Amino acid sequence: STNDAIGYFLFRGAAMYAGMHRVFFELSKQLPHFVPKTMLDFGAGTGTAILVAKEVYDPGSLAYPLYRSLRQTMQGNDSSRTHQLSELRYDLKRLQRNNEEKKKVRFMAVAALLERGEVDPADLPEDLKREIAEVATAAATAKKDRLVREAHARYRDVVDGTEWESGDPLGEVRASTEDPEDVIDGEQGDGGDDGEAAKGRPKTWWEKLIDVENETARTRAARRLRPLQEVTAVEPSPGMMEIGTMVLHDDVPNVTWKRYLLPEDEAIQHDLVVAAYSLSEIATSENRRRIVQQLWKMTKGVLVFVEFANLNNFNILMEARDWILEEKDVGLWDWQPTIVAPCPHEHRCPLRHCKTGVKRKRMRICSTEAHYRSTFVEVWARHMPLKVGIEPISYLI
Amino acid sequence: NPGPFLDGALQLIKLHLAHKNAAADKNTKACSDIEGEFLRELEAFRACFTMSSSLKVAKLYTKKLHGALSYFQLYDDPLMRQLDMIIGKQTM
Amino acid sequence: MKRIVVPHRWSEMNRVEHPPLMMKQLFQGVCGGLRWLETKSLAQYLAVRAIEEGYPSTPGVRSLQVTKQKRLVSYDVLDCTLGSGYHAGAVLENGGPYTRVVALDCDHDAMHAARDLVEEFGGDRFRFYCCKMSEAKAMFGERSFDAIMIDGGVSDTQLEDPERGFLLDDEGGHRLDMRFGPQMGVGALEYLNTVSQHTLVSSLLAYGLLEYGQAMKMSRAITRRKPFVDSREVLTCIEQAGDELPEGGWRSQGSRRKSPMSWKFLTSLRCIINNEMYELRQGIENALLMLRDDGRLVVFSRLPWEERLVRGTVDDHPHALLSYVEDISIDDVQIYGFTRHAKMWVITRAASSAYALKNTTTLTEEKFRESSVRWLTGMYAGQTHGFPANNFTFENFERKEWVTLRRN
Amino acid sequence: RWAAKFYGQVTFGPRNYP
Amino acid sequence: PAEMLVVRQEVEQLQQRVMRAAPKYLRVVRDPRCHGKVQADFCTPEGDLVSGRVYRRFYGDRNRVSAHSTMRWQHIGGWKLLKRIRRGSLFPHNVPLYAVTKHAQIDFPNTLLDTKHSTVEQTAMQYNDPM
Amino acid sequence: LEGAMHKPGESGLQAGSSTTIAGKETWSQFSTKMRYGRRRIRVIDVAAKMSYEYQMLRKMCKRRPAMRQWAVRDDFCDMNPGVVIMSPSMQAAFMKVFRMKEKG
Amino acid sequence: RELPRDVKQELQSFVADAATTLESRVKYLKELDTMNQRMKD
RNA sequence: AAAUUAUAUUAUAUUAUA
RNA sequence: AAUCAAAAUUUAUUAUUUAUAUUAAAUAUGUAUGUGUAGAUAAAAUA
Ligand SMILES: Nc1ncnc2c1ncn2[C@@H]1O[C@H](CSCC[C@H](N)C(=O)O)[C@@H](O)[C@H]1O
Ligand SMILES: Nc1ncnc2c1ncn2[C@@H]1O[C@H](CSCC[C@H](N)C(=O)O)[C@@H](O)[C@H]1O
Ligand SMILES: [Zn+2]
Repeated sequence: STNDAIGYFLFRGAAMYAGMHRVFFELSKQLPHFVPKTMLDFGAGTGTAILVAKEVYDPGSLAYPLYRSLRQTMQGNDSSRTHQLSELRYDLKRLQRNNEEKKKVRFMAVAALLERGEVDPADLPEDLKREIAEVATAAATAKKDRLVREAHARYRDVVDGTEWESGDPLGEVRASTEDPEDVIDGEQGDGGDDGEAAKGRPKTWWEKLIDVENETARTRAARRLRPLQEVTAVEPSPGMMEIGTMVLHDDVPNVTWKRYLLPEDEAIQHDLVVAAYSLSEIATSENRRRIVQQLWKMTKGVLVFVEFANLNNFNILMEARDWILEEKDVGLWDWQPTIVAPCPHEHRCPLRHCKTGVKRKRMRICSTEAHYRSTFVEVWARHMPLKVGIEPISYLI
Repeated sequence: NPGPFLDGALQLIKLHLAHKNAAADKNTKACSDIEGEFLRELEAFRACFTMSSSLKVAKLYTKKLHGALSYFQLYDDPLMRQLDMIIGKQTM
Repeated sequence: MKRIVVPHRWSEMNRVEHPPLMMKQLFQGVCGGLRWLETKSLAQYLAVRAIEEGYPSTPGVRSLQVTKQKRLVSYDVLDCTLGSGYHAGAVLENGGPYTRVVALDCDHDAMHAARDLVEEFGGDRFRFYCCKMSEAKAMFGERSFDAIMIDGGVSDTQLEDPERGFLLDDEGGHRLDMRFGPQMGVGALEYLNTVSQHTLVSSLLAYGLLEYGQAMKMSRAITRRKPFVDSREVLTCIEQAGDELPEGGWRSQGSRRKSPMSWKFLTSLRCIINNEMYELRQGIENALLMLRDDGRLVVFSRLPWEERLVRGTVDDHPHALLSYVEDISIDDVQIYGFTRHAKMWVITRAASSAYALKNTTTLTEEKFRESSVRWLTGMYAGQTHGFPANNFTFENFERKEWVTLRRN
Repeated sequence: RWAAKFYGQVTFGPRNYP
Repeated sequence: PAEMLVVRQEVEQLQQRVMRAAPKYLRVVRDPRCHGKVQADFCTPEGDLVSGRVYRRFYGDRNRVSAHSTMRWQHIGGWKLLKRIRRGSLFPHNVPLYAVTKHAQIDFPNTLLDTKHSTVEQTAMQYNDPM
Repeated sequence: LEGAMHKPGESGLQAGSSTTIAGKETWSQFSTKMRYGRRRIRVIDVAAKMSYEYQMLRKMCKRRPAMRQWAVRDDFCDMNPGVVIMSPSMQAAFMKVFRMKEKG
Repeated sequence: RELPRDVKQELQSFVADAATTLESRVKYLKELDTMNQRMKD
């Protein structure tokens, strides 16, 4: 019900959040070039996994900024590396540069624009002042990003008392504009052959400094690498759905809330399928093997199972691992299942078949442990004030 | 059950009598500011009359509120509509 | 030199629009209020200032750098659902100048109503996005609009389409895709083919209609006979358990408790899919955040549980006050064919002391004895010293946060 | 009486187990 | 800042170098115990559960002479690593391991087995010859 | 009685000495308005805490360049992010769920 | 005059111990599970 | 709805914010 | 049953904490309740 969902989210939110950050940290380290444009979340009661994936793969488009000092915000993905490069460039400008010449150009430009707005004559007598102009419109777009970061809500520019732009109110020509930035390899032309002949030129560290220091190519690299376009969340219970919609709509826009997986729903294709703490919650009447096979059928990229560390849970996850690795020799080699983390051998798990685990329950569960800052409801319910809470999780990537 | 609806009704009746005392030759400031205060206390009075409907006090002042709203020359109003329905029930 | 014309479909040429529900009662509601009279008084204040400076007149009785000019008197209204755009056009036409409407919708087919509104006047008075009404606070923030109008249910455009579902008298097998936009999941054919018997009863009982004795009979009929390839087999099984459908179809002018079980099941299955319980509870409570001080909120309710939801929200929210409640006039039911039970809820926001007005009417002796116990035992306590609770404060900034805005 | 609250949430199959 | 951007590109190159050897590494399965030496349990990429020991000081395969200090080799041979690393993380296969014991394996999984069995039944069960 | 109602001039942790009822709220109403009013997060100082990439590269500049590859292998083999602190979006969702109902 | 029922249940939810309630309810669920397992054989 | 198992006593706590 | 210096173990540096004491403005409106940690132990009936 909704009360069960209230208590479940308030009790397990930080624990499931820490587990998802641990598994997504390992996924960002092991696969840096994986950007999941389409994400399906199976059993998404609360969108903790969707929120963690949004924080990992798109730290800049959140409503509230991340705690930049923490280790959890340094991921291996190219979008996360781009946002970390922006914050690192901010730190380099603030701390490792003692010169006030940047502030000198800043207040000179501010006073110059405030003086040319209504006082001075026009800017045509001063020749080749385009360097002020393009950095001024770039700083204006940075100011719009500053308003988005200040109000914790996009589309704030229509809220204020400025006049709206005449022409395109509905936003149709901004979405139907042919982009001149994406060029297919056959579409290039009218160039000298000596540029495409000599290969292996930008291997010097100075040319890498040129490629890092410029900010015009940053937006051009970020516009093609859209991190999360469509997110589909599956949840049958209505209370879990109506609380997860309260959770996700503040920072993850346009989430389609499916209610059930259909057997005809396996024809739609996703980049990342996350089943967090949901394989144990599948009832005994439902065939979990067909659900696991259907969840594998909807993966262009990565399928991530996350669950609590328990005996029944580890048996469920190891059976699911065996069922998916059964699908190896059935077709094309490029779509065969390979486990990235944790088990590197792809045989049966040696802890699952160890001698010591017959009479010892502790030597049975190949799991990992995440640490988090526990909330007040956990220290209210568990009688001990835990400054650091411990969540044991079993995972499968 | 206190009486702030009574204070709102007495303020509207005092404003109606102040516009009745605006029967001079021409005093545009009196008509202007009494119209402004009557509209402001009307918008403050709409919700209070909605809460205080079907009460022992509103039936005493319903005819005076209808007369004050008719003197201020505005009709096809929600308060005018509620007063018209309660007067039509009172006459039947 | 040829033109590539798109071949039309059946639903594009035979598309009908939604009739205007009420225009003169809406324009008094969604415009008029405290935010409107201070708007009209400020426009007259700028009129006597223009003749003071020396502008050309007539004989008559009385942020940052590139955004230097901000707009004048303009009255910003948010439309949660424009539909055919008649209620969105009633604000801008009758309001004349200094008014604005931002419209949202779930369906992309409401762009047709948004396109015709721009062709009359556009660029600076109309603005359209495609999103739910619950995601309005996430994309506009607090204290964003002078007024917010909320409608609910289906327009007449979606009822007649064979692809958008909602067809009961067509005599043909169409898919029961009865949802308002792509932001939801499965349709009613894929819902009833997969939902369990217990899950359907708990969702039917949440809307008040089709109570537990009757909903357990309808769910016994659905789950026992569900290979459902078309809506013809669905409407056969629904009308076999209860009575047949009413003559008006979706719009029944009869009483709510005297409505048949087939109509109660179909108007609740429409409410189960598009989540009108969640979207109206969130859309009203987010609207009281996005309103300015003394702003107006207009909600249209065509169902009895919606009248419970608006009545339960205003009495509990510590800023909401019902200005008045007006029902539909009798002339709109004949010519347009609307529901007799359609009401208009005009809710206003209070700056302060919103509970002192409600304590005049509903303050019993039992609530006074409960109030003394909650102070003695301290059950009105919250949380401040926990981990997420220390980072949360009220809307007004503190002295330690103002020095953070200077550097950041 | 905390265990009797969830009896309205059990599916109709296992509601009549003993 | 040029120092930091150059070393950022160099850390990117070194991380791209270690990611090629990353699929050959071990998995720390059980938490390591540390009393001078660090002893842990590993899943190898061969399908085995081994128990490995790591020392702080250098002991080569042929002779003990080297060009490293103790701090150098304790950063080389993963002693600081496996001291600060808990279970679920990677351990390099190029680091030498001392006194590795391969755990015995049975055919049927030990997960969801009852511990209320008798002692000789668990004895026959764990030695892959059940009753 | 005294203390049965809440005067809006007097603070909620203190108790008013007035006995009147008019112009006052019940304590359930005060609890709902205190749960309603407390939606905001305090402004985070960006400049007070430097980024983790900045401190990581600062520690890598001070290392010997022959030992930098082993530090890279040390940083890569650590799959634990540490003590996971909740994001302010996650804290906002947590408190949004916590403010919608009475504490009892 | 005694207290009404709803404030009594809310006060019992407000002031009682959480850990003892949790342990008693979890061991009650365990005892019910052992009864169900003993019935299943 | 009784018998009382109940310990009970008083004080403190957090990046106010550095 | 085949080994070796964690905190066997000592000492120091921009730096990581929890504690140590320092440590202040602010009535324009609206306002801010924990689990625990502790010392010797000398009241008792809504289930
Ligand atoms: N057979 C099934 N198919 C789809 N969802 C299911 C399911 N069985 C259970 N679930 C849902 O899976 C959810 C698991 S609770 C886990 C919540 C979410 N994964 C998170 O990490 O925050 C439950 O709310 C339940 O409603
Ligand atoms: N919760 C919601 N949020 C935004 N739009 C919604 C919505 N629920 C329904 N709609 C849309 O609103 C339309 C009907 S509203 C019907 C009346 C119409 N708004 C008018 O003024 O004339 C439907 O087409 C539907 O797509
Ligand atoms: Zn393993």
